[PDB]
Amino acid sequence: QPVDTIIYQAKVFDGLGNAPVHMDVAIKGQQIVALGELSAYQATEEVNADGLCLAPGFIDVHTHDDLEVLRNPEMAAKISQGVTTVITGNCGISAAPAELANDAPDPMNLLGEKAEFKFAQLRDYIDAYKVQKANVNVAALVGHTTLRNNVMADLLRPATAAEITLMQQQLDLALSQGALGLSTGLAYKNANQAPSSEVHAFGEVLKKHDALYTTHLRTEFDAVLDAMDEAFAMEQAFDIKVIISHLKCAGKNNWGRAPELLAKFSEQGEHSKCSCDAYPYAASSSTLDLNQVTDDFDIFITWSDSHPEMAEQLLADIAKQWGISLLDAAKQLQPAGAVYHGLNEDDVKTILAFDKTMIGSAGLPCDPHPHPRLWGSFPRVLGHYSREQGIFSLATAIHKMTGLSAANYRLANRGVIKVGHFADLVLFDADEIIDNATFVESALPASGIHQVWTNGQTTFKDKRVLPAYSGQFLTSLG
Ligand SMILES: CC(=O)N[C@@H](C(=O)O)[C@@H](O)[C@H](O)[C@H](O)CO
Ligand SMILES: [Zn+2]
Repeated sequence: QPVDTIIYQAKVFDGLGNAPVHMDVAIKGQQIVALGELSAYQATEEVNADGLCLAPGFIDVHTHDDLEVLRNPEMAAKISQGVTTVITGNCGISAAPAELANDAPDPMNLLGEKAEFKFAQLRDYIDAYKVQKANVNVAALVGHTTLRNNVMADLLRPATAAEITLMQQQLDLALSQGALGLSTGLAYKNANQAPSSEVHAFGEVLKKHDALYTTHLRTEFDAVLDAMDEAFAMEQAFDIKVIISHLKCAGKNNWGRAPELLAKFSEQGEHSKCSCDAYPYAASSSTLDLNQVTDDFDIFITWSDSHPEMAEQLLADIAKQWGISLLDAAKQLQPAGAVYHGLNEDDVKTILAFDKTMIGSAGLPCDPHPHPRLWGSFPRVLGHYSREQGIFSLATAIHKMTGLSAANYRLANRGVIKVGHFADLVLFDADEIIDNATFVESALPASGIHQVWTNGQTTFKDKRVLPAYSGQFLTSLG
């Protein structure tokens, strides 16, 4: 009869894009137990949300937090943005199922150091998660590149049919053990020689488990539209849910092509369930890639193992100091991290406004000077693009990081403020919410978020990240 907590008089967004409704929200244990008029109800704790907004906890659909959640269960970078659930294992790289013969192949170093990959089966990863749990829920995809590395010593080639068969079985086992689906990162060196038929070889296993396919496209530059055909073909052949990761048209050649990306979804054929996600910035981030070096836009070096004295500098400035070309400078800087200001802001706005588009940070948790998307993505959508820019309403912005995302990833009883769903919740000031992380100060926490609950326990409150550790591993339904 009594409940743990009642949030009073918040402006409540249900997560479905519907208009907010002023009402009260009752939490008991892990669940939203009552909605609406709750002065009758008996609550241990009472939260005065007057002048504030309540929304479902934010679902970061594009993370590389596979190992971060284990090293850093508090997950301040995500929790301080209001993120209550992370989707791990993106762009073909995951922490499990993985056995490392030698070093971790590029770009698996984005996840952690070689010694951290102790999860040969997915269940070992889940068990590792369950030791402490974390402030966020975890739903895990399996990385295609990671699977290739399990069965290939030389990755600069297609897998053999027999290697494909091994990987199928590894994926199938991972899917049975809880994984949500498969991800690829076909633009990366160690996956790029994987033909489309190799990716196709996973479709029957995915369909069997009613699992997801997500893809960092084979290219995001001139031939991005050809690369999207590959993703759609997965959906056409197998009728599975497909999500194109951090949708963009990168490169000076391609600025203004966002309408073409949108119209490309008209070529899906029979089905039309393909989705996508983006981060709210006109700059990408990854390791320094010689193929992306250009003087067409700013490229900012975030770290260099060869030349750490040149970290946090523009490639053009490093090149000038060094008396050599940008490409030659980049070569001497490798291995290195970079922020590539390769995208056009109007393209970003259009891709963000696209109703298929979920918000994902693509935060890189191992970068010593991260792209600020690691710390600002979700409040930037809410404060910058919604409130300030007016690209979309607050209900729309919230929908694209809660209900749309729970639906597309089939996260049961999450992403929506509804009775009987889990109490992942964020309490924030619609007028104050904003990202503070800049390209210079990229770990500055966002403003305007007052309180976060993961599964009914408070993981953030009044600028403090709290180690409730109430997240769960969200195992796939099958
Ligand atoms: C880890 C990761 O996948 N990062 C991508 C991103 O930040 O969007 C990046 O690799 C981009 O694909 C390229 O820089 C071209 O834009
Ligand atoms: Zn990617």
